[PDB]
Amino acid sequence: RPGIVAGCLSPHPPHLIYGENPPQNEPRSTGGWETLRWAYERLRARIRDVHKPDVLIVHAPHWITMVGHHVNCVPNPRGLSVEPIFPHLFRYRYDFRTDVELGEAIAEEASGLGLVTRTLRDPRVRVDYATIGALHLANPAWDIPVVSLSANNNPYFYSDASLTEMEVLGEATRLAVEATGRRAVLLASNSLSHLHWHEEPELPEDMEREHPYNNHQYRWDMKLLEAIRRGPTAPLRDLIPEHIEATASETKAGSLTWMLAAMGWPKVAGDVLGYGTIIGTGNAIVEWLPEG
Amino acid sequence: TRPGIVAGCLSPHPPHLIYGENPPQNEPRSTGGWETLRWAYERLRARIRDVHKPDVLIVHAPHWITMVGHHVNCVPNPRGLSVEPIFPHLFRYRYDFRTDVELGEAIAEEASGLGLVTRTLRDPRVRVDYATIGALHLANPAWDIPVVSLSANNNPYFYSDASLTEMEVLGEATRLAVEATGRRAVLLASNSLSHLHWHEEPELPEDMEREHPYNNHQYRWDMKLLEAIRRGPTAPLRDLIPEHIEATASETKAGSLTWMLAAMGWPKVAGDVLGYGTIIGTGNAIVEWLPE
Amino acid sequence: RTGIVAGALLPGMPHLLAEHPAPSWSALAGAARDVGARLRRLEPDVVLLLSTQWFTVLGHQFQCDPNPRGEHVDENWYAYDYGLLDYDLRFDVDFTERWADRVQAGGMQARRTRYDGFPIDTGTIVTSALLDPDRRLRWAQVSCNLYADADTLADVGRAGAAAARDAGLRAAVVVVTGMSSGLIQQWIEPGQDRIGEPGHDQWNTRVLDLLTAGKVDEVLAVREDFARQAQADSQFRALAFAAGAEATTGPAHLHAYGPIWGTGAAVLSWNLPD
Amino acid sequence: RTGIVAGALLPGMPHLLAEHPAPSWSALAGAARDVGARLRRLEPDVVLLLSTQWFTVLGHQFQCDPNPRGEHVDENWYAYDYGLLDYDLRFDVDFTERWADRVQAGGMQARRTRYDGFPIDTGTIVTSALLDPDRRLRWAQVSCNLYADADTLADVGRAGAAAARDAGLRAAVVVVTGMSSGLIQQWIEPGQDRIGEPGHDQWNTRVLDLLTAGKVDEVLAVREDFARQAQADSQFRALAFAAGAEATTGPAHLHAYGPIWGTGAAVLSWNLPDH
Ligand SMILES: [Fe+2]
Ligand SMILES: [Fe+2]
Repeated sequence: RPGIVAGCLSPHPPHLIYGENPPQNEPRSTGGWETLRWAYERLRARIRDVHKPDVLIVHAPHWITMVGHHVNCVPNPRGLSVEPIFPHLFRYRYDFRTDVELGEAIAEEASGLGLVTRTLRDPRVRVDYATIGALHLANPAWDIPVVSLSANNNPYFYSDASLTEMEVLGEATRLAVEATGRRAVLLASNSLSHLHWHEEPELPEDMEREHPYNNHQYRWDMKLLEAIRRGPTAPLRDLIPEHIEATASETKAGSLTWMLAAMGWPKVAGDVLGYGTIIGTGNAIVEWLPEG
Repeated sequence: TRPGIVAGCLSPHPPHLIYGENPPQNEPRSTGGWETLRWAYERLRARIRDVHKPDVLIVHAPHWITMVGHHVNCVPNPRGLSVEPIFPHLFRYRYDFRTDVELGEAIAEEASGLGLVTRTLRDPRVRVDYATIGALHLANPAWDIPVVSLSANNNPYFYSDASLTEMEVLGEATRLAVEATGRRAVLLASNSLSHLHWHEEPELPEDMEREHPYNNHQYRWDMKLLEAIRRGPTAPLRDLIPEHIEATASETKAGSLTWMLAAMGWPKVAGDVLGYGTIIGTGNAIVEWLPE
Repeated sequence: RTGIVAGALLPGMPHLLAEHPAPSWSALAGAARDVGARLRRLEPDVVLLLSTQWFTVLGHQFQCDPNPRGEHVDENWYAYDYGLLDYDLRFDVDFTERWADRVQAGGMQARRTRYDGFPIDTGTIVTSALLDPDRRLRWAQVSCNLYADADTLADVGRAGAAAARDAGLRAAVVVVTGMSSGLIQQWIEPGQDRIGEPGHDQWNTRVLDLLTAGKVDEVLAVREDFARQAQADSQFRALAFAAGAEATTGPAHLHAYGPIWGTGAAVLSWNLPD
Repeated sequence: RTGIVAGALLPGMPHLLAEHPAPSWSALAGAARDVGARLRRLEPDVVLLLSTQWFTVLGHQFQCDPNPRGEHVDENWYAYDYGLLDYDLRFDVDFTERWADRVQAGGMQARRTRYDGFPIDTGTIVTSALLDPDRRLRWAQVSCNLYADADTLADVGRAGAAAARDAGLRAAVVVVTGMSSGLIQQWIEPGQDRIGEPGHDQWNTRVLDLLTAGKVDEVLAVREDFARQAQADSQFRALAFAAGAEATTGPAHLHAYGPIWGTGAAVLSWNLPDH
């Protein structure tokens, strides 16, 4: 049985944490995005009651490392994570434990496979808001060790991440998980269609103002999701770039590809726990399990 | 105990859900739409098919508005063409299903015994209403489970809130019949929630950019009802359903939800909200309740 | 004279066709046949029609099937002889298109309806049988939108009257509506029929007195009170439609009034003599 | 004179503060310090600021914390001595209010930003260290919106220059941006830096030749080409902002140009003589 027991598409828009009003988040809402939050409650129980992992490995797009792929090996990251674009929605006080041994193994395997890598050991570096948001939504108790991976990209000229390098990083992640005997759940924290409102509604959680950016983005999200819920993951290898080209999907960050590659492109369907929009962007919560 | 009614479901019937699925029985054809609600119904279909495995589906829907009491369709093999008069471009459904006549006769007998004005419909020339057809298609598109269709006591000329007390009596009558006849039944209460909708149809009906809550007030009230469904027992819903009707013009004013919960004995259980979404602005929730 | 030249209001419940009717059902039925003969004597090119029992909540739907026909079994009265209803209706679909275009030009959603198996409402079937047994009238029918304001239906009627004048047609308006809707929620015998609730009979005669006195406006002014207190069929928006179509001019002739299974029912005509 | 009276453009990567810098980093850093001395000699009441590393995608955010200060360890260069940066910045939040108001009056969503723990971008910290070691300057900073059109950022620039004039201020404009963004995907040593990709160096020099000749509207006409082919920092919309703010008038003085870890980097000034 593979050490990676599940892989999840786990989007991180700050609106989802804002709407939950957790103790760690300073701003307070009147709710919002309930169906997506309820879908996450379903994922939380799956992680807690079924998968029972030794570690959560998360790849997210906003810790943009311009040189290679970095691994956070800080034993006990702590700090205040303020979302710069939505500081009124997300000011999160975080505190969690890193599976340092696994993170070091991931960095070692990735470099062995030809990727430029670095291990972060400076506790003064603030964890990015997307990593924090994804981990909160997957496990708000923070009682599972974590390995946070950076997203290789260019912060001065953002582009489609190298999906090939992400497949390599995924293999590196699988090798490290197997070599260290860990039981892991992966969190690929990408939204889907990523065109959004240019103006925020007066009340952020005014759900009348929440809907697809346009039907083109919606139908493309549906095409991807239909392939996910039906056939194997191998065809997604080509559908993902196609969906990126048509919708500017946040999956261009490569986290979805990284996770699917880590799972070995299993011949299985994904369980779409929920889909909805956040300021017009498509957001899907999906769980993939190994073959069998 | 192990009641005869093994599950009760809130199963809304807007023709858009059938339209978006493009089933063979439906003449008009869509390009998709309302996917998340349809996917939720797929989950409910599997729950009925693979878990509940009932002997009969008992459905109560609002649009067969019978102006004298409560009617039970006891036609052995209802067949015909069901055209939604307001959305004929979306729903023209060729139906053919089998009725549990004995159970229907017992339900009517128990209902009259409890003091309700009743009648058994035996004329096969009468057309089954589009909401009953929609609900049943969405709950089981194979039509391979016997059915008992119940009518909705209301005034077709001055529509009003159905006497919810009368519907509780009909629920007990339904419970008594299922137990007396040894049937294992799944109940389908086919009501939407908040029922204010667009005055104008978008040029493309399934243009999901135009699909969103009528307003945040309607949405918040749906959320209030659903959150109560997700936590506490069902008996308090007896008091919350009328308040939510007054605030949103909910289709639950037809009384189908009350009928089903009463038929289940107001079980001290939470409801599983398989999905929530809007259809031309109205609130629509697919929910499953199980015996204690 | 072109345009809307006559008007009539009649009930639409199938009890009017009962083989064993209560005295009130028979009187109303005979009153309807009376209006029919007067209407066909008028030789209208087209009859604009609104029946409360073909309702909608989305835009305004127009019957564009030129010849719906078949047999219909009412979903409420199937057990009675008058629940079985045959119909053969001819609609002037080309005038209906002009009418729909005028409604669309007015910023309203005109929806052309032509589908096999589309349900035909009992009120229209009963009206055709009483007014036009030989199927010689040519109808133009719009739905009764219950969701939009009542004055939007008055605008639809105004558009239909304008279209008839533009097309050079000699047209009449027929509305199929009940009055008070306090239905008796019991399986009664014909002999024990009676107005269902207190105040419904007084409310009905009140508006009839005003209508017979040519005071349609004062009925429209109290229409909402009539709807709330007497549960008037579809808030009596059928009258708003007829008034908008300029069909309710002058004094109304009251042909008959009585109960139908608790509801109030009346046959009225405007400018239909003999 | 009132309004915008001077302009400057400089890179913002932390390598300019390295203890053992590549020759190009020290040349760029030295040029920046020179620009800072000239800027402070002008003694502006306020310096309008845009750094590409404080980006947004929703409206236009303005720094309304009067005095952000602390230590920042850069998320990319933490492992190097120049990844640890101290900062102590003073923002004129009241002029910022006037500028934000002008932006809202123009139909745009102006968003006031005053939050404890709000992140401060490395570019702004480096610029303060190079241009204003003693923290004499008073800044007014807007985000760099990457989602809306580049011309909307020019509009925000025009609003700032107008506000400066209405307020009777002698102000300057500073934009923190790189040129080509061809980053070397390797852990290089300071002696082996270089422009990172083919054609980037020629593109930067082409743009720099046009600016030194006062041909700014012609760099703006080719901006989208520069962005596509040389991966210019944030599509070089920092220049659109500066031009909108009436800061890039006359010939540009090129103080230095060179690579930083593959990217193109230049220090430029407008109307900043030595006297
Ligand atoms: Fe994101
Ligand atoms: Fe309905």
